[PDB]
Amino acid sequence: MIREERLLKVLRAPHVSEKASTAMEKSNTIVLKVAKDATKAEIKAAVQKLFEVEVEVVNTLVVKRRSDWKKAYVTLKEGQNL
Repeated sequence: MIREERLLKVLRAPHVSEKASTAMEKSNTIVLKVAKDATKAEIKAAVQKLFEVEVEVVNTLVVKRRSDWKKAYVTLKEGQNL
């Protein structure tokens, strides 16, 4: 299933973009910069271990720019740290 060196690389940054603020304060959901491959199953596995929170669902999309950057919307349960 997992090898930790991959979880440490599957996430690349947090992402701040106004709808990223409204994703949290309205809809218990955090917005991330993830690997150019990744997959939703790995993105959930990375957040649930690095950030110690339960995850409900992960949805993904891309900026359509030269570096083809993968955004992830990770929805949490009820309470969160950051």
